[PDB]
Formats: sequence, structure tokens, C-alpha cells
Amino acid sequence: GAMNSSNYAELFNNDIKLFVDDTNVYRVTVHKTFEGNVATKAINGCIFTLNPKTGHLFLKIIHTSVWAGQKRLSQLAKWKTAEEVSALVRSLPKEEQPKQIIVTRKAMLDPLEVHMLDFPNIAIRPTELRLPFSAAMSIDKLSDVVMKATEPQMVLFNIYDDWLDRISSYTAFSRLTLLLRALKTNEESAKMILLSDPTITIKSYHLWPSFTDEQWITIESQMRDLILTEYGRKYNV
Amino acid sequence: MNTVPFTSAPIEVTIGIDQYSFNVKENQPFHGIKDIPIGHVHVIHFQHADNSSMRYGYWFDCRMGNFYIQYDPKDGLYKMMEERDGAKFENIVHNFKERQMMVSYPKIDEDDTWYNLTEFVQMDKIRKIVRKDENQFSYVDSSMTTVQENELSDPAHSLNYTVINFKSREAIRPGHEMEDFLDKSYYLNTVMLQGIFKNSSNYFGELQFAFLNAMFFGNYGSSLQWHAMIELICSSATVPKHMLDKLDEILYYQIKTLPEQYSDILLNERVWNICLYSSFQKNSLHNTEKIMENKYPELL
Repeated sequence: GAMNSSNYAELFNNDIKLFVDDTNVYRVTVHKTFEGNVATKAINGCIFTLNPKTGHLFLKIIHTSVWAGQKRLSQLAKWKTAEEVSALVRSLPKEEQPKQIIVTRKAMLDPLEVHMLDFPNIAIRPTELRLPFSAAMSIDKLSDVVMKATEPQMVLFNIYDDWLDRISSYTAFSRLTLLLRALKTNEESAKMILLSDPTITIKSYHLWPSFTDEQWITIESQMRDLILTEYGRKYNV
Repeated sequence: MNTVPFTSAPIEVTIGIDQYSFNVKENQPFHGIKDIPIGHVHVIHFQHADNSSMRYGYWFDCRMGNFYIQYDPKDGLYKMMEERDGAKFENIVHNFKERQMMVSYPKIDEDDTWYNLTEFVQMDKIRKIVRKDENQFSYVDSSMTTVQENELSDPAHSLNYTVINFKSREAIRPGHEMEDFLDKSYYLNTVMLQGIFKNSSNYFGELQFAFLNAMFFGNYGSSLQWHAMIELICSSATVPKHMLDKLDEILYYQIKTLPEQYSDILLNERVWNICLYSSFQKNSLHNTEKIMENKYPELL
């Protein structure tokens, strides 16, 4: 059934599962033409497929060439996502295939289910949570590898860096989503907060700064303060 | 014209014969129904005055034997039986008619209603859906579950309708996932029509038998099956011109005959709004759409 606040700790048991987020699969810019009509220009995008227990991210890059000559692209984009997630599962050793896939948007259920018919025992589930994975293109190193791609490409990351060496996946995922929530609500401020201090760097193999335990605490408090301020602003509260 | 005599009527019951019905009182001298048009399938059905639950009945065809009703006080219901002795049967029928103890199948001559609801219904196909091959007639009731329902318990008493499932390997060809799931023409025309039904008349007959079981017994699985068969066609972009014109008629008479008060549990909101306004076939059911809008505008 649906994932919600109640069955939230199931994400961190030892049953393998993936989140799928499709919000950045089909991305466009809107502009005016010479005659003064409006046209879209697609840019490269991506599938955000994530094991919340281990941090393994399967970043499938969606090259604009995929759209060439297609109609009803926002609909096509849901089927492509399902096609790519299916191919990933098929590519994995049996003992590595997920027992569940959680889609972040209910429109993906039907395309994935159809594409997963070969895997009747993999459960496709929606969620009521409001996860912020659409901000994943505010993570510089992810936006760069998508925007520089010249063909379809799969790129593997750990979205937790080495955090799990010191914290539980419960805590890791909560830090991940607080970070992404801040980036989504005010990207400029969020980024200012992460990178204000030049003496704290990002390892070549990492996505985020190598904060110490105490510094992570100051960071998380800043992101919370950011989120609440933006909320007060949005609603005049 | 044919006759179905009853031995007696020991308990108070509402009797249906096709789309007609009559109240019969406990131990009223009632001995059967006469003047039944040869040439079609028929259904004779029962609702005890004491148990408004469980409507039950029998599909039959008079060309396939001499059939009669007899109440069984062990099992508590009106049972259809076959008399193999032709002479003995003419003898009972003639004696009861003479004693005028029979109601006349009350057909208005302008009225093709029943024909139009059973045009494609064959008794040979019925007896594969309700498998009980020691009998030439077929028993159905409110509570009988279908084979697809049994999958998601007793198989002797199941309705073996043809299983339709939009999210199955049957329905979806590998590599044409998106295509086959948005445009079901492959599933309708190759898998179902050419594959399983062989022709549109058998498809149409099951559709029609499913609706009539839903309508007469409130059989929930039969309503499910009816709506599935409609959706498959309406969600197919390529459908023989002759099938669409016949479907529009089929559905017209079905909507026209339904009890107005039952339109809430017998008509699935989603499927009909899809067929009439969203599907490929939205413009192809002109009689069906006109009668739905004018009789059941609320549901849309």
C-alpha cells in the first residue's frame, strides 16, 4: 500500500527497495519564436532512482535526442522512465533486484506496472510523502553530469557520501531530505549555507562538503531556519 | 410457441420470464408459462417473498428439450427439470392449458426488446460459462463468483467468463508496452477476437449474457465482465466498422431496459465517461450517448 508517515521506518529495514522520481526526466525551456508564438526547447534530464538504505543512486541521464520526433512528450516521459527502471532491474543480479519500487508521483504506477509484468513479485507502490527529490538538479555535480552528456548514460553515485560510516540510514535519509527541501525552497540561500566557508571542501568522489559531526549540526540548524523563514514568507504567517 | 409447465407453486414468489414478471401467492394454483417465442434463449427467474436476497434462475432454449419447474422442499427452491417422455409432457401441458392455469408470455408485437438483448446469445456458449453438462439448461444466482474473481473458491459453481486483464502479458506485447496499453487494438482484434472468441458474434454474446446476469441477479462479477468487454473495445483505436455500429445498438437496448433505480450500482462511472467522452470511440456510440445523457445525466 501507500507509503506515508506511519510506515516510514520500512524504508530502512533490510528488504531491498528503490525510490523512483521522474520530475527531471523531461525538462524544457519556454521561449518566443520569431513570429511571436511560444515554443519549448528540451534539455537533458534524468531519472532519480535511489536505495534509501544504502545511498546508492542510479542516475539515468535522459538525452534530448530521446524526444526527437515524438508527440505527447510529458506522457512519453512516464513510459521511458518505466522502460529504464525495468532495464535496470533486469541488469541487476537476482539477489540485488528490489522487492519494492516506490514512485514519487502516482502517474508512474501504471507505466511501471506494465513494464514490470515480468517481475510479478516486485511491488510497485505510491507514497503520500512530499519528497523533495526534484531538487536533485540543484546538486552541482549531478546537474553537471546531466548537462554535459552527449548520449544516453547511466552514472552511479552514493548520495550519502561517507555519512553512513558514522550515522544510521534513518539519520542519513533525514539529512538528505532536509538538504533537498532547503535547496527546493530557496536554492540560493541553501547553497550559500553549504559553501560559505571555503575551508570545508567536497571530496572528488563526494557530492557534499566534508563537514565534521558538529558542523553538520550547525548546517542542519541553518537549513531548518531557512525552511521556516521561507514558509512564513510564503503564507504571511 | 413453447410452454414451461410448473408442477405447483408451494411458496410465495415473484417469477420472471425474460424481462417480464408476475407475483404468485403461496399454493396458488399456478401451472406455468405458455406462448414462449421459439427461436431465442430465455431465462426464468425467482425471488422468494421471504428472502429478497438471492435472486436465482435458469437460461434455456425450448428447441433443446421439454423443460418444467418443480419446487424442491429439501433444497428450498424452484428447480428446472427436463421431461424425456414427449408424450407425457404434451399430456401435462395440454391439460393445464385446458384448465387455463398458465400465464401467457406477454409479448407486444412491435417489441424487439428481448431479441435485441439476446441477438448474439447462444445456449451452447452459455453452457461453457456455467459448466453443468448433465443439464441442458443453466442455473445462475446472485452470489455466484466468476473465474477471475476466484483468482483474486468452488469451481463447479463459478461463471467461467473470458478473463480480460489490461495489465497482463496476454494484453501487452513485450516492447510495445506503451503502445499496447494505450491502444488495445492488438488485444481486442488478435488476442481476443481472432484468438479466443473467433468472431465478434461470440464476443457480443458473452457481453450480452454478462449484462443480463448483472441485471437479473445483480451478479456483481457479471457486471464487472460486461464493463470490461465494453472498455476493451472503446479503448481500441482500430475496430471493425460493423462492430461499432452493432455495439451502439447493443448498449442502447441495455441502457434502455435497465431499472432506473439500479443505475447507481449497475453502471460504472469511470468506464462510461471514458467510453463516451475520452476513448478513441467517443464519437461512435451516438445512440448510446444520447440515451445515457437523457436518462442518466447525473452519472456523467
